[PDB]
Amino acid sequence: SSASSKALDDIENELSFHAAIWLNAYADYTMFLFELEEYNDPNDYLMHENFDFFRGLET
Amino acid sequence: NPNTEENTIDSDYLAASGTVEAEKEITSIDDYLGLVFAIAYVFGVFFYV
Amino acid sequence: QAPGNQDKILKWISTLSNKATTGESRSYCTQ
Amino acid sequence: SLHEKMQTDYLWVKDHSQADSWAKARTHGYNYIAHTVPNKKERYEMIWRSMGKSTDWELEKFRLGKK
Amino acid sequence: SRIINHLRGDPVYQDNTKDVSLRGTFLRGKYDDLPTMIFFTEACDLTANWIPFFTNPQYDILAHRNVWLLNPRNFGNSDRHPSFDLQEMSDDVMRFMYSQKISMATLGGHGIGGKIALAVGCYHAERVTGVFSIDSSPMDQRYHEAFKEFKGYVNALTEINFKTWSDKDVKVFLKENIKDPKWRSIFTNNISKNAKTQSDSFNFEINYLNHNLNFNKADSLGNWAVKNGIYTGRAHFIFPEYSRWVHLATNTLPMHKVCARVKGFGHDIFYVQGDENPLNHWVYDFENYANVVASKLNKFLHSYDGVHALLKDRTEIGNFMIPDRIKSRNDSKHIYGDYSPAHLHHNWRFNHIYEKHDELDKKLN
Amino acid sequence: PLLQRFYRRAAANEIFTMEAFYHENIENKLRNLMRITKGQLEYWDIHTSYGEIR
Amino acid sequence: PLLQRFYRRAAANEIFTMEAFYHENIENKLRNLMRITKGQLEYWDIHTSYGEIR
Amino acid sequence: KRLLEKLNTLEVENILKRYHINYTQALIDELVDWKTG
Amino acid sequence: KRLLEKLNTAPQNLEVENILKRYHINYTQALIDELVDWKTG
Ligand SMILES: CCCCCCCCCCCCCCCCCC(=O)OC[C@H](COP(=O)([O-])OCC(O)COP(=O)([O-])OC[C@@H](COC(=O)CCCCCCCCCCCCCCCCC)OC(=O)CCCCCCCCCCCCCCCCC)OC(=O)CCCCCCCCCCCCCCCCC
Ligand SMILES: CCCCCCCCCCCCCCCCCC(=O)OC[C@H](COP(=O)([O-])OCC(O)COP(=O)([O-])OC[C@@H](COC(=O)CCCCCCCCCCCCCCCCC)OC(=O)CCCCCCCCCCCCCCCCC)OC(=O)CCCCCCCCCCCCCCCCC
Repeated sequence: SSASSKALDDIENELSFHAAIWLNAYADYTMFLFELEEYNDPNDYLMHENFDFFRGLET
Repeated sequence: NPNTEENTIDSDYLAASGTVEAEKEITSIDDYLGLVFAIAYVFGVFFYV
Repeated sequence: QAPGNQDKILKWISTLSNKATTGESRSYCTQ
Repeated sequence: SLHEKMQTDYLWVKDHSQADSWAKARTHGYNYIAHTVPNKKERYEMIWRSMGKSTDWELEKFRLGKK
Repeated sequence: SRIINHLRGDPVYQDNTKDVSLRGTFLRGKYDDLPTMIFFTEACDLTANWIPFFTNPQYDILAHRNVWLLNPRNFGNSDRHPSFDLQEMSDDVMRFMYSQKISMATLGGHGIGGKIALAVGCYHAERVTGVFSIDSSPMDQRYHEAFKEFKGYVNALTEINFKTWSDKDVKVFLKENIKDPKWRSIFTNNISKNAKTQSDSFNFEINYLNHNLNFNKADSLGNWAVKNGIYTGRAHFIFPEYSRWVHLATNTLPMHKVCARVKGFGHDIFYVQGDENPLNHWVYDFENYANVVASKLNKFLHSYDGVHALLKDRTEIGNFMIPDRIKSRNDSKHIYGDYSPAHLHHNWRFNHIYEKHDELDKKLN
Repeated sequence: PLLQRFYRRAAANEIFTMEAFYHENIENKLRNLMRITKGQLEYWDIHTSYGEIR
Repeated sequence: PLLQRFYRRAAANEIFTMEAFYHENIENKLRNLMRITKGQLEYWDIHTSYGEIR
Repeated sequence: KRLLEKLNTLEVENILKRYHINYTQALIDELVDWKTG
Repeated sequence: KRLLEKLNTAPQNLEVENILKRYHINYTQALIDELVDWKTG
């Protein structure tokens, strides 16, 4: 229980960073659907207010 | 709303139908586009522009 | 002790083996 | 009734043209469009649907065909 | 067990239209205090069929509101009365809401159910937050082909006599007389055997229903009368692209004609992309149709339902001020100006949340 | 007929309809990206049980 | 306000509804007259069986 | 195949169909046995 | 009347779930609750 092995530590740290990569992507998709709840009727927003939701299009 | 206001619909699609003709390879559209506007007021008299 | 103490251990190995695609991975799964 | 056909023709006119007898020339509704009615966009959608059913949703046939 | 709770009772034939009680299934929400939703199933159609739609984690509708899957009079387990007047059938719901201590509710319906939902908002608008109608319109459908089949099938069902007819005689009768698979399955499951196996009968009143449909007059369920009036509140309509009940060409105008706040196509009226299939009426069966209805339903409940007319969305609550009409308030020393309209709690009448929060506010000061 | 102006209305009406279903179409695009993301996270769930199996 | 002309619309709009529901209103009046008629015809069904009972 | 084509022309069943879940005959047997057992 | 007025006002879930596991079929609490209610009925 204290010390497992050498090779196990190699993948213990590999699969952790691997999961952190895909947990960051899982959070991206999740937080988008969370912010998307405030967006409704794209056709009823003003031009410059819609561009503020999609920050970066003006740039 | 560019999808419900026909005034911007007509102008946006019309402008896109002209700039796309640069693929005909006449010359730099950035040069002769100003002549198109002046030439329209020669022949546009037929349409009261 | 004898009964049911190995059922969970069989699911872990089954999923681990199903994820294996290359022959080399299949070999280590058998080991 | 007995005098129905003879009388009904006497009161009103029918349309004599056979413009719709020709199939391909039948209009999809893009000639006289209603612009201000509240169902404006629902009318355009039915025009789009009719244009697609006529071409199996290959509108390249409509572009090459005669309007 | 817990999430699914349907009160149990026996239908009672009533001579007075006011002594009519409604019965149906109740689906509890995930969270403690949520507004309530009242949903009417298609005529002669089972409430259970809508359970998987409202109890799907992917949709997660119960996360928003508590659902009352309620049966109208002469349908399912609710009481029976020959009249189908939408004004009478609407008062039935108001008594149900009173007996269950519901101040105001969200109303929904499928097909003819959509009509029933909208009638309540037309007769009782101050107590309805919104309406969500699925493959229905406030319109006369007596001459729609889809209605004729239903009107025709119900008439055929009057020929069977359960006392003399055997179980096999029934199955043969349905297959030959009923061509539609779904209607056939709906009617079979509506047959029930009373206690002591005295005899089998339909859960819905076949006699009272056929007279309403066969007569084919203003009181017919296919008809929508001018007497029903106008709905003043939030309304969203969702129907298939190719639907036998609501044709996109002209059957959308009644929505503007009957619902004052309906903005139009793309805002309050949508069509689901689909093929021509007579079974598209039953969206809950096909995932593609249901996924769109649920998303649109969750959007109506979250942002549009129970929102003041002049406000765009729920986001504008507390930040958009509505203009006031002059000489509209009793106070004479009042400087007229813009105000944010009051939005109340969904059950403020049968609770004391306002009395409680008033005390907490005093403790601050 | 000279339907040039009509083609501009029909294209706007179709785009207007797509904007109305922006939420539905993008959420369907992510349901596939989440399925791929969840599939890669199945490996970390397997390694966590290795200590219990050993 | 001088609502005289409005009172003439409300009544006409109400009569418009009574005419649309003429078939239902009259059909309900006969449902009670038919009940009285069916009740009097029960005396003939009893006499037709007396010869068999005897 | 010929004779089969010529011949061609339960509460657990209904509940599962409502959820549009494909059910095998074996599963139906166990659920029925589970209730009776 | 007084007493009448006063009267007026888990394991099965696991059993069914295990069965659904063996067939690797999608299961929801609503379905399990109904099947559990179907067993009692
Ligand atoms: C290659 C270019 C040729 C240009 C020739 C010169 C101008 C036209 C002369 C002929 C007049 C008839 C015109 C018919 C075509 C209409 C084209 C059109 O208007 O554009 C619509 C079109 C979009 O609208 P659409 O509704 O989709 O078009 C489909 C049609 O409406 C309808 O769709 P459709 O599919 O059903 O029709 C297809 C189209 C196919 O057309 C072709 O394929 C062209 C064929 C080759 C050219 C033949 C004409 C050559 C003329 C040169 C000789 C001229 C002699 C003059 C004197 C000497 C000249 C030096 O038309 C035909 O089918 C023609 C068949 C004729 C049937 C004849 C039956 C017998 C009738 C007998 C009585 C005739 C009386 C007529 C009354 C007088 C006419 C006004 O716009 C564009 O194409 C944009 C791109 C530009 C196209 C290239 C330029 C062509 C000229 C158009 C004007 C451009 C203006 C640019 C500015 C825009 C505003 C800012
Ligand atoms: C017995 C006959 C009496 C005759 C009196 C002589 C005429 C007096 C004229 C005074 C001007 C206002 C008149 C108001 C009555 C209008 C009734 C009407 O026009 O018919 C609508 C009526 C139905 O329409 P409705 O809308 O349902 O009626 C209710 C009202 O709309 C609204 O309903 P409501 O419930 O709100 O009101 C009930 C109605 C009850 O009326 C009565 O019971 C009559 C009681 C006796 C007369 C009391 C008012 C006398 C005028 C006082 C003026 C005070 C000036 C102070 C000046 C101070 C500054 C120096 O009006 C009143 O209560 C009057 C109270 C006055 C309070 C004043 C408050 C302070 C204002 C101070 C500002 C001063 C500005 C003055 C500028 C000039 C005036 C604009 O039609 C009929 O019923 C037909 C039967 C007619 C009855 C007999 C004839 C009576 C005369 C009516 C005109 C001729 C009708 C036939 C025409 C044929 C054409 C084909």
